[PDB]
Amino acid sequence: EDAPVLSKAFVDRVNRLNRGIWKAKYDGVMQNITLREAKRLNGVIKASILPKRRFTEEEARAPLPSSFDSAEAWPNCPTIPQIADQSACGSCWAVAAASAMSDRFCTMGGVQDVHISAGDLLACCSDCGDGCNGGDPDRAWAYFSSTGLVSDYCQPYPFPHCSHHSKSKNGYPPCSQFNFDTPKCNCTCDDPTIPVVNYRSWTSYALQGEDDYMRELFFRGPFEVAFDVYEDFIAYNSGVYHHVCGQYLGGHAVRLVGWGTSNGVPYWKIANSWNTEWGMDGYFLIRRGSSECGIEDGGSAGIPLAPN
Ligand SMILES: *[C@@H]1O[C@H](CO)[C@@H](O[C@@H]2O[C@H](CO)[C@@H](O[C@@H]3O[C@H](CO)[C@@H](O)[C@H](O)[C@@H]3O)[C@H](O)[C@H]2NC(C)=O)[C@H](O)[C@H]1NC(C)=O
Ligand SMILES: *[C@@H]1O[C@H](CO)[C@@H](O[C@@H]2O[C@H](CO)[C@@H](O)[C@H](O)[C@H]2NC(C)=O)[C@H](O)[C@H]1NC(C)=O
Repeated sequence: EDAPVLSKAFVDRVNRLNRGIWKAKYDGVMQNITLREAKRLNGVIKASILPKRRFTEEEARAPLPSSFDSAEAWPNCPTIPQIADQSACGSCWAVAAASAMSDRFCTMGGVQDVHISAGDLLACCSDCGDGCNGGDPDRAWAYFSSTGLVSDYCQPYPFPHCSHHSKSKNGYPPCSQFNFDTPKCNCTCDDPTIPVVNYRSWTSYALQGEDDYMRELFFRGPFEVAFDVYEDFIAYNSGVYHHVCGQYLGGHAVRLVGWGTSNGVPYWKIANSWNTEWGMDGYFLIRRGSSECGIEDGGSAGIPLAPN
């Protein structure tokens, strides 16, 4: 449990079972992560309480391109290419939700650059689950509708950037010296001289399957998906992931941003929440079409309401 997840032996058998479609790395940023540390990162816990997306006749007939990138589609939205760090907490369900909400304020909500507070969601939605011990993406978006959230400016994410590297390029403190509990729920801003601006959605819905994902992304931008994390994913470095090896570590929520083809392999482009040192500058590609690790089973999304 305090034993390391990864080994040269493990990674070498992954690089041979995956046939070179993707690349795993032993001596990368997660070389020393413990089973306990890797499990904590995967905080999705709990058919759907949200109605299924209904596309209009016009949405349904759009001929979707062979490849798509949200940052390229909305180049005046600076939150889309930013990468989150959940830190040493099982908060992915809240961090992925808040990231896509920020993005959607720019693609739909008439607001170029607001960061919705992951920390507010994590601490104040007890409906959603148990904070840093995990929660439900679906209920995160229902809370954004029913109650609303404050910005990052009002309540900064309480947990600092940390590295699994013992000597980090960005100089962050090691994640090994940290084990955080659910923060206190606050009504006003951390700095009491900053006034509270409340942000709310008017509707929340669910996406299921490949067509739902591409069509929703194309019209309205990034949203929250979840998948099963296996030990081999922790060592991911490049290319299009598919599970070949290792035990289940839990469910993990991420932000979907695009799709494409790499040498005949169809993929999703995804923003993880483990900072820019991990994977492809914080992104990974995963196989598209076969619900790889269940990634196509359930997305969560909503439409933000323009302020004043
Ligand atoms: C809601 O309000 C409280 C503040 O009343 C926030 O909790 C506080 O979070 C800070 C981190 O910004 C904690 O400070 C840290 O303390 C540890 C040692 O205890 C130390 O390693 C660091 O140097 C750091 O200063 C603070 O202890 C904690 N206080 C209490 C009373 O809980 C909370 O994070 C806010 N909620 C949200 C969603 O932001
Ligand atoms: C994982 O931990 C090991 C040590 O426990 C790291 O390897 C050492 O790195 C230190 C500097 O931090 C150097 O003194 C040595 O070159 C290494 N020693 C041994 C025994 O290998 C390793 O780099 C850590 N990995 C990461 C990516 O942080």
